[PDB]
Amino acid sequence: MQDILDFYEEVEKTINPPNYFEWNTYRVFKKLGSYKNLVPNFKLDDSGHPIGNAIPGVEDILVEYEHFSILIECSLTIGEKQLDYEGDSVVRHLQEYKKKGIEAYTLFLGKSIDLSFARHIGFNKESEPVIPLTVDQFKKLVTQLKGDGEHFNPNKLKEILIKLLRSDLGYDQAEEWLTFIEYNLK
Repeated sequence: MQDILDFYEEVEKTINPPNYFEWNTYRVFKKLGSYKNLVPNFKLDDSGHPIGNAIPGVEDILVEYEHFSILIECSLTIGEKQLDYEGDSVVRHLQEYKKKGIEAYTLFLGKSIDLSFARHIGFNKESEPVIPLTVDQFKKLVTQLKGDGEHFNPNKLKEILIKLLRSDLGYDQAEEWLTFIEYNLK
């Protein structure tokens, strides 16, 4: 697992960083295990390298656990372009999945979380819960989960995502929300 986490620092030097970023994130969830289904929305070439070829309109990665699902959306885009490029598709994918009636969260993974994007995805935390993490926060989360040899319990991950969601905070409390996530993780 530490190998996968360290590889995030090499993603930007690959031939197609976006493809390797989503792939590396899939490797984390595959290694954590304990899922019923894990669906990467991209393909591998014959050397096992990610090569994109995503289906339009579908989340980057879906992991279905027994009692809930996580849609994982990965982007190397920063600043207001993060909102412009990802805001609508992140929310739309979750809305679509939630039509199934299954408890689900989106984990959005970026290098840095833009405040306008956070305001957008914080609009409806009841029906469209999205938890934004930076790569550094996500690494901390994985290491806290696995570094001491604890079995991976998806239900513990669900509890953590609900805590980090801060459903008590409305969209216009984005500064406080992102501070809370950082403070809890880092």
